Amino acid sequence: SQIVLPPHLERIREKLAENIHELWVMNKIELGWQYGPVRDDNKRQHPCLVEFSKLPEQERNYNLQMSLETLKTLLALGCHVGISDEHAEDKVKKMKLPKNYQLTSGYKPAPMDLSFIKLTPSQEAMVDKLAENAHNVWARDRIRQGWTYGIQQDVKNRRNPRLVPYTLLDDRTKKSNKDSLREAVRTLLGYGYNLEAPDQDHAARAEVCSGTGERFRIFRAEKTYAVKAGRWYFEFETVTAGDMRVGWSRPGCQPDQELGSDERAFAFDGFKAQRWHQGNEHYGRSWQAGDVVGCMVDMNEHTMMFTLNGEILLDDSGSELAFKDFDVGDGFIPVCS
Amino acid sequence: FDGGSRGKGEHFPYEQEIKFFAKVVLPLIDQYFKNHRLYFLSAASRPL
Amino acid sequence: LDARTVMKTGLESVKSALRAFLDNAAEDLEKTMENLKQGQFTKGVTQIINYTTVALLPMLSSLFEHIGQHQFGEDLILEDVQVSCYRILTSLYALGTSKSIYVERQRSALGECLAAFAGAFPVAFLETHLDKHNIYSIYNTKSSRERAALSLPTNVEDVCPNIPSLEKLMEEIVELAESGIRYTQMPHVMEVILPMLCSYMSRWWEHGPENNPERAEMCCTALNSEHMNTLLGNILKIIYNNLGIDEGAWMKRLAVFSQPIINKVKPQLLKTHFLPLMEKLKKKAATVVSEE
Ligand SMILES: Nc1ncnc2c1ncn2[C@@H]1O[C@H](COP(=O)(O)OP(=O)(O)OP(=O)(O)O)[C@@H](O)[C@H]1O
Repeated sequence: SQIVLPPHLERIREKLAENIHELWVMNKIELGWQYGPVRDDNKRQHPCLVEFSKLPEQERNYNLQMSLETLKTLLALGCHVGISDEHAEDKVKKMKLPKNYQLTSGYKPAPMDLSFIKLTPSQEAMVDKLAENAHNVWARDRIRQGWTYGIQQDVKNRRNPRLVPYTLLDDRTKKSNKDSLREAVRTLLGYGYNLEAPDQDHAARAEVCSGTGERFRIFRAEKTYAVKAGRWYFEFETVTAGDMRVGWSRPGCQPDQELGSDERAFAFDGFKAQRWHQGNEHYGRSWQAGDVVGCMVDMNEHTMMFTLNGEILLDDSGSELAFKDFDVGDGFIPVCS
Repeated sequence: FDGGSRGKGEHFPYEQEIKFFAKVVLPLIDQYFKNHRLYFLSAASRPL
Repeated sequence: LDARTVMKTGLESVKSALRAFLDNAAEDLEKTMENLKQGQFTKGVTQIINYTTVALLPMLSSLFEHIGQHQFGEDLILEDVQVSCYRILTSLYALGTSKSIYVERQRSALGECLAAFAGAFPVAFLETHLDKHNIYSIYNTKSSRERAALSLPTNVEDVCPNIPSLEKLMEEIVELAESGIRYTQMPHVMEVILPMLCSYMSRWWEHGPENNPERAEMCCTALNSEHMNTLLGNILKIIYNNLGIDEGAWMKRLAVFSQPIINKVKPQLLKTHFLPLMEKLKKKAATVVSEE
């Protein structure tokens, strides 16, 4: 609502709307619909075959605002507006289609072929968001009509399986409207006004948000199983690769603090390839999905070792000791975050 | 300086200009770029 | 340097300047080699040679090491960049093979710059049998009309006539190994050929079918792990036959350029194959020569 149409986009826009309704009635003829008084699939006929003036003014109106709203979405997504030269637009490219493809309309069905224009990958990336926005517009319109999602379409209860997020939208209708949007934007650029794609933002959302306030869970053995002397081994299997920490913790370890942040835990974060005890250093490499981490503690000389699929993980230097020196204290138990 | 080096007069009007350049501008380039080497190589491949 | 972002987004004068950089470097070492080979008898030429050794060898070596180690540069090297690179390789290799007292001073700088070139250069120039398969090839990209328009030999062999073929290079290095000749007679082989062959095979390991058996005979280049075992074996035999005298840090240079090959070969292949060098370290304990 806040944005307005610049005069250049407007006086190219009336011709854009003409071309769009033309392409609509010709896609209507390759789908094969004919001219008739009433629209019906069995009769395979449709009154909107004639040009916009003879075409029902109601449908002419709807074509026109959906075109203008689409291009306002183009402008509102941050598309770099620009023109190569007005001569390119003044030299509109106007082939003839074959006689069989010719229709009742006196003018030609396809003045311009998609062949000589090669849309930029950034342009298809843009038209992806354009399809997202068009689908969302249709969806809110149906919600305000009163429709709601249902696996089976029912006109009585206003149920539609198509009222789903576009990521889950059906592939058939998805690609149909998607190719319609292909050709719409391709004609927009090829008619003369070469809109430049917006900046391809490489910023990663990082998925910082999580369910509830809890951000990690700490799994540990019972405090009574603490070991104060001897050599011990246990394994950690990483089903999925991500932010996990495995190691040995003292029985006083807090369940709400990260492992290794305090002095009560000795952990290895392979996601960042880091050891964790009162801070983080660089230790070992990263694990992948399915990797198994074996944790060794030698409570005789107070050393700790880690493995990744068998091979010893090593420090920044050549030392294999993750933690050379620590007090026995009250013992250690296996722990993971 | 190439023009004046072919000339007989080897007096350089911009001697302190090039003194500043060579002994300040050049080393700060090296230090800055070795300190932030990763900053340039990072090319939307998400390092750091 | 950041070749990706420069090539996809860059202002045209910067583009032209970055091609002109290595074009000027190319003509620099071309005139340098021409005037030094013409100068069999002894100040402008001396200034050019000094500038060459001081800067051109470090500039090209550092740039090309960066390109090779970061494995990118493919879109950086396009029309006229390839031909600049072929002129540079022809000159540097032809003079690293030719023997002169002037070269014998900075042989090693050449020995490490030529190796960096081999890693950075993206088209298989040792092999021409299946070279047409390689899409990056300026021959395939540039098309017949432009290849006729450009000052191109129109034959891949004619592009680099001085350089030898890879298969005869490794059979001759095997022959030299079994002959056991000293480093003194023909040093050039063991300071340039070995580094370039190891850097070449190291870059094109994954291009070879041994990593991707698919698209068979559509492979750009053909190479095998057994060829690598032969290479490592005859390198060890070179560092074997050549222990008595002459010592040399070129031991350490060839070891560091062969570090990739011995790292990427399997440990089971390391066993029973490289234990000779560990036991020779004891066998040459009385000797002063340094190995590995
Ligand atoms: N309000 C309307 N008045 C007249 N014709 C209409 C109207 N709405 C749609 N049409 C006609 O129907 C065609 C396509 O219908 P539309 O895209 O609105 O269907 P839909 O309800 O979204 O379909 P679906 O069953 O897949 O959910 C239009 O091109 C036009 O010819």
